[PDB]
Amino acid sequence: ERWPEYIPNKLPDKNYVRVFDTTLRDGEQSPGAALTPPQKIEIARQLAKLRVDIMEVGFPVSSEEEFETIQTIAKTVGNEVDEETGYIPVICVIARSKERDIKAAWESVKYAKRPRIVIFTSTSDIHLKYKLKMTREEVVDMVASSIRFAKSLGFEDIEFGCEDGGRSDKDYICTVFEEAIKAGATTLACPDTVGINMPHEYGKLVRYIKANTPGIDDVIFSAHCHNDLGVATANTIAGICAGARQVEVTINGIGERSGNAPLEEVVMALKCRGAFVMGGVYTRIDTRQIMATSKMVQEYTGLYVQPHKPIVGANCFVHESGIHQDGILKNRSTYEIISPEDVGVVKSQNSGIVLGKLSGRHAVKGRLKELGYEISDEKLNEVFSRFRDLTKQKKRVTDDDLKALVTC
Amino acid sequence: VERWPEYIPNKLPDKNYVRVFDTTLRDGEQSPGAALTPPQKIEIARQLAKLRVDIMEVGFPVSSEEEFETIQTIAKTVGNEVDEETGYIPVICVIARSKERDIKAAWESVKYAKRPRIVIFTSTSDIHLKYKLKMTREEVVDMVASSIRFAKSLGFEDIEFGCEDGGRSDKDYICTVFEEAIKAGATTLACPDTVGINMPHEYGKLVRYIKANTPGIDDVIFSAHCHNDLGVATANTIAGICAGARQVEVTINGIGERSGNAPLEEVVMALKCRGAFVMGGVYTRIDTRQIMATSKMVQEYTGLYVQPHKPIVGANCFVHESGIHQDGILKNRSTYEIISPEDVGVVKSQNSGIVLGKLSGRHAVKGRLKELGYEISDEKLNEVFSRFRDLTKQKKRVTDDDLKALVTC
Ligand SMILES: CC(C)(COP(=O)(O)OP(=O)(O)OC[C@H]1O[C@@H](n2cnc3c(N)ncnc32)[C@H](O)[C@@H]1OP(=O)(O)O)[C@@H](O)C(=O)NCCC(=O)NCCS
Ligand SMILES: CC(C)(COP(=O)(O)OP(=O)(O)OC[C@H]1O[C@@H](n2cnc3c(N)ncnc32)[C@H](O)[C@@H]1OP(=O)(O)O)[C@@H](O)C(=O)NCCC(=O)NCCS
Ligand SMILES: CSCCC(=O)C(=O)O
Ligand SMILES: CSCCC(=O)C(=O)O
Ligand SMILES: [Mn+2]
Ligand SMILES: [Mn+2]
Ligand SMILES: [Mn+2]
Repeated sequence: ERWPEYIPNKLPDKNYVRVFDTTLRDGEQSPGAALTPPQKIEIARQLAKLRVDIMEVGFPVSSEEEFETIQTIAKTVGNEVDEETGYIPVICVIARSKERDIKAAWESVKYAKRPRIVIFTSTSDIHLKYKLKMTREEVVDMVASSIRFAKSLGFEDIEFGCEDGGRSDKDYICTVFEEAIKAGATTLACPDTVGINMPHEYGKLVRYIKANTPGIDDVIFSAHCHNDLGVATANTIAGICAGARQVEVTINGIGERSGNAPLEEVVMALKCRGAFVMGGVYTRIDTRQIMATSKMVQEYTGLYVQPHKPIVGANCFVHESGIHQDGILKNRSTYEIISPEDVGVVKSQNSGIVLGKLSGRHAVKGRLKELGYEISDEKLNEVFSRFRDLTKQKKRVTDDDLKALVTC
Repeated sequence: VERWPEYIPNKLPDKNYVRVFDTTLRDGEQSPGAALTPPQKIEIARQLAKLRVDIMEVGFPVSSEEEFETIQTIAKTVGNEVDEETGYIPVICVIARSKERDIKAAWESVKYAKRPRIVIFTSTSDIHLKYKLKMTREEVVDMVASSIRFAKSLGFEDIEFGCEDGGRSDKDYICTVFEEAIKAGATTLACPDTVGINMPHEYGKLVRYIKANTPGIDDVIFSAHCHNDLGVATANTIAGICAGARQVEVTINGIGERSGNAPLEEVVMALKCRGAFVMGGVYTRIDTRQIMATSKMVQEYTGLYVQPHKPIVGANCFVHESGIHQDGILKNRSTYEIISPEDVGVVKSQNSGIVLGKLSGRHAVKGRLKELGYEISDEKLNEVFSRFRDLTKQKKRVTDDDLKALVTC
């Protein structure tokens, strides 16, 4: 019940998975998702209520307003200790491997009790050729010296990520990571920045890096996956199975292009399946805060999730097809694997049964009973026939529609 | 490789062909609120044929007289339209419980199609048998077997059997049920993760086990059918394939029960991008240029619209607002895009997909200004950029008109 002590490069046991939320950074990079300072601050406070281990709250060098907003979060959310449990979020900020960015990071985040910096540098041939116009040797010197610089400013909690790692040569990643560790990194991330990897391929990559990098046993490996081919969550899981013990996620999966790995999906996969098919890995997210966090982020960024969005979509605990309605009414475990209380979803007024074209007699019978009707089996068949006629005219049959079928 | 192979229900022309089984018009329509009119179904079926799906499952004919008639029309029209130059014609598929009324309705509705198929499904998990069917394992095996024989006696030669809730069923019981299904006449076997509980390594292990332990299963096609309740439907489908499945059951936009089915566009484009490099050569024959037209049609008719970050077909997939990503894209698109938007039916985006907002950078602003005919000094650019930073506090999206004001202040 009490929170483990925080050591940047070590975890209390072999199953703890740190949840690193970057809704306020990678998530805000989604087109149309820019947030005002009060919105970022309210979201950060709610991410602490969700009990994320780390929240990455912005990019200090980007602007005065970003710099000042981070300071405010570092001074407030970053110093608020949960009295009973001692939970304190890590406040993280991102920087390119440049002195200007890194100085902006220290000066904005140093007020937090647990400040962290992420320094990122591209390692892929494509980025080195077209983006940075640097050689592999130059990139290694820049990674190491930027990390030494962050350490000289006062950082002890330093994360390094090889941008576009998913398209980087696996042995060059180990070389960079090895120098990153020697220079002071306590967490290493290998992001699939462009969302190209398949889960077995990403897991294979993580496993290889952890087998072939000197010193890497004594730092935390972090998965950071993007969703361009629809597998960000599974890539994250595969990273965990390959030995990653931090995962970087956003609320609702917002982020660049097709987004990041959704927090609520990675966290609920571990919650449902971690003990059974994943060797006992777990997080300490308070999953009952998921829906409140999802709703706040949707309203502030303006990116609303589709009806079939996992965990927090409108349709996740709703059933319209007769055979599924019938099973749910017999026992909800027939077609639901999660209890909605666990993710903050208020319980269905109607048990999640909605009536439409494809509904069955058990559903219709069930609803009529709720509305106070004691109808015989023959009368049910007559009402159901008229209910079917009605679904050609209207898409959703309301309680009042149902009452008129009986009454009229 | 331009002509489609001859269609044999239980065989494929090579070890790498993956049949795409679209169930947008049946499992997808079961989404709360997604019910479709008959003309909407028919039009979507015609569009699925242009997408070149191998099989389209078009509905549940016992469900209603209207569903029955819609299916007949599709089977008579779309189900009989051959592209002579390539040999392409879709399989028209309908679903039935393991009940004689359902299967009789299936046959009477789809028999008109040139290639009719039926899916019979029966639960096999302990939870479903206990609480839903109230049946023993021996009852279920007998029901599976006699239902497939019955389907065969009506005229069905192309028969798929699915074990509902296979993701929570005992692996050896599935093998037992599948083995009786094969003997009865099934030519495809699906192991659905009906409730979306499996992780990818787990669904892959299950498929490998079934394929290694079921007598006769080498001579039928194995089909993955995965739901998205934990966000891994697409990945589970790919683990299915890596494990030996050579049919995938998908829906456009991933619509379906609860959190949906495996999105067709994601599975197909994953195979297009990666199949030859890390998946041993598996491939589909989908015309991916029809993805966006199909996505928009299904969205409009079901009413289920995709979020901005929906893969492949979302509004943000080929759009860049952050300065460093913009700078990368303007230097070379492959820095941050792995897919060409025209490959999936997308038009190539306004202003190279560079949109200006709070997090944009100077290269983006400079490039958008150049597009408008303004070449300015670096000093002038930095002055413009400071005013840009101020403007994004008042206006979320900076337009060409805004830029004109900014550079002429
Ligand atoms: C098919 C349909 C007409 C059945 O309507 P119904 O007779 O009123 O019965 P319900 O919808 O309430 O469905 C439950 C009945 O089917 C039984 N059943 C469910 N799945 C079954 C399966 N594979 N095999 C055999 N029986 C099954 C159920 O146990 C129940 O019957 P029972 O309680 O007498 O045992 C109606 O459900 C419908 O129109 N469905 C369209 C979409 C859908 O329901 N399911 C989509 C999955 S294919
Ligand atoms: C950071 C920021 C102020 C830079 O603004 P800028 O000076 O106008 O430069 P641009 O954004 O147009 O282009 C990026 C520049 O940084 C370089 N760069 C990109 N990644 C880098 C990295 N790890 N390390 C060092 N340099 C990097 C780029 O090459 C380019 O510089 P160059 O062409 O001179 O070599 C601006 O991009 C910004 O505000 N970004 C916020 C969101 C974002 O860009 N990225 C978020 C993901 S971390
Ligand atoms: C540690 S990753 C930082 C850059 C990033 O967000 C990405 O590469 O996707
Ligand atoms: C061929 S299996 C079809 C049954 C189904 O839709 C499911 O179990 O999800
Ligand atoms: Mn990222
Ligand atoms: Mn023709
Ligand atoms: Mn299904």
